[PDB]
Amino acid sequence: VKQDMPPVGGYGPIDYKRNLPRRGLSGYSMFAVGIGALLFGYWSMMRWNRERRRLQIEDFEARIALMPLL
Amino acid sequence: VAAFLKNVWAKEPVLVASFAIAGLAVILPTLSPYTKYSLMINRATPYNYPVPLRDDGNMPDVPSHPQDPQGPSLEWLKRL
Ligand SMILES: CCCCCCCCCCCCCCCCCC(=O)OC[C@H](COP(=O)([O-])OCC[N+](C)(C)C)OC(=O)CCCCCCCCCCCCCCCCC
Repeated sequence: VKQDMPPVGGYGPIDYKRNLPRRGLSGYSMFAVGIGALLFGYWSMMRWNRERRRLQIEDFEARIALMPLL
Repeated sequence: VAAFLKNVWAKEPVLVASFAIAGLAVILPTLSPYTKYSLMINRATPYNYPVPLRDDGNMPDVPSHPQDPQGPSLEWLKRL
């Protein structure tokens, strides 16, 4: 006879339990990365703001030199 | 004070972080070394015109030319 039957060795194991990976860095790592990015941005903004102040002083002194003719 | 700090860090970390940032912003400019540098940077910006003065003949500080060594310079911000 022929009928719907599982095979001679049966069917294989089937996973039925939860599997969460558990991934990412430790919280100290992202805190250190954020703090380092903050410090780098602070340093770059400091340098560029000082340069901008120097350029503004230069432009203002050019204006002061140009004033009497106007 | 460690147990209380751990308790508030476990319950709401946002308040602990906010109070830490507030305390840092309160106590750090009072310990900053560049605040007086900011003071002279703000004071050295030439907004209005530097009008000259009349001469009675007795002044050792003010110059007669902008390129004379007498008078205040601005070397500290140029180097920094
Ligand atoms: C603009 C550029 C791109 C940005 C990123 C865009 C892609 C990522 C988007 C992600 C999804 C966003 C939408 C879904 C979430 C919406 C809800 C939401 O945002 O809720 C806010 C959530 C809500 O929190 P909650 O939902 O967990 O609330 C639970 C609250 N308790 C624990 C009390 C029960 O978080 C906040 O409100 C926190 C605000 C942001 C915190 C940022 C911290 C920055 C670092 C500070 C210093 C840290 C160091 C320690 C101190 C050091 C001091 C010197």
